[PDB]
Amino acid sequence: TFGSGEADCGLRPLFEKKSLEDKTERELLESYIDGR
Amino acid sequence: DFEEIPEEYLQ
Amino acid sequence: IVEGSDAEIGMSPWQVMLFRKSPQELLCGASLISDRWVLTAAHCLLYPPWDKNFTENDLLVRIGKHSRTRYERNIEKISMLEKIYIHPRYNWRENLDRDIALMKLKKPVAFSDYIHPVCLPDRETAASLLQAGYKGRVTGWGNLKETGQPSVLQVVNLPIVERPVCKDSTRIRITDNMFCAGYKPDEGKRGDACEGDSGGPFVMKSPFNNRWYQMGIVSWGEGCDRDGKYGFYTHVFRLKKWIQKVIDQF
Ligand SMILES: NC(=[NH2+])c1ccc2[nH]c(-c3ncccc3O)nc2c1
Ligand SMILES: [Ca+2]
Ligand code: NA
Ligand SMILES: [Zn+2]
Ligand SMILES: [Zn+2]
Ligand SMILES: [Zn+2]
Repeated sequence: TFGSGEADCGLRPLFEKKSLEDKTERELLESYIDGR
Repeated sequence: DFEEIPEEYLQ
Repeated sequence: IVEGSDAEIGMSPWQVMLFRKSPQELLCGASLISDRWVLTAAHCLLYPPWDKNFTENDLLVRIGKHSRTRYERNIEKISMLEKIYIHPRYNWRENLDRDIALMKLKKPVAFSDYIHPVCLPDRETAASLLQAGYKGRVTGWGNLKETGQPSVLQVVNLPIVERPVCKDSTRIRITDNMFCAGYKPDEGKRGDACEGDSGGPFVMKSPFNNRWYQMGIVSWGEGCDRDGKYGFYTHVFRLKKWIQKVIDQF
């Protein structure tokens, strides 16, 4: 349960699970002072 | 402008 | 959402639409956090100044949607509610402090490529991500301008703003249970959530583990996308102990 959640939460089937990026997520990660 | 949905969800 | 774009298919698989049965209209946004729980803003349901006090039987939760008005046969699921829980200290009287509500679905929904829950943050994730300047994402089928409604789900990425700046943009009293987001007049970027978007999720993507966490719930704002004003969001992590309590008790 919570602590973490439904365990496989936040991973989108059409994106993270297939290692595909949506078109503006880069913008978020870049604002966190380089997400990589 | 919403389209009708299956009666089974109004009940 | 004002000055946002059309979401992609499966971009926000946790986005939920609160729909009224009679009339049949879009009420608010919400998010799927479990196969049985949906999180939204309490003023989407209870707001006595405008006589809103909706009950279970007055709402339907549509999950898996992209199109605002069409019944996406075989893709979306519609659930009925069993119980609605509003935070006992939700302050509708003054500044909508603790504007959060949980809804239990009658039956579990099954996940698909279009339906999947969002994670709720833990103290660490909240700490490392809820920083001024960092961008989050809001999604919704609400108004496009202040004064029309979109065909599909819209998305807009906005930065969190420094608390002093939020306090100085309004007369309203901000509490630690809210945070504000949006651009400054001298940034050259616009965007905001608007009426119809309340209840929906303000999410961020952890660069540590790549998961999307819901950091806020769209709450209020003075107008939509006005210069010098910001949108306020309920701070999910500060209210997580309440969330947990309701879920491992009921
Ligand atoms: N500009 C914004 N970020 C915004 C978003 C959602 C809102 N929802 C409301 C709202 N306020 C009071 C009563 C009902 C509402 O839907 N104002 C809002 C302002
Ligand atoms: Ca890592
Ligand atoms: Na603004
Ligand atoms: Zn660098
Ligand atoms: Zn609202
Ligand atoms: Zn408002």
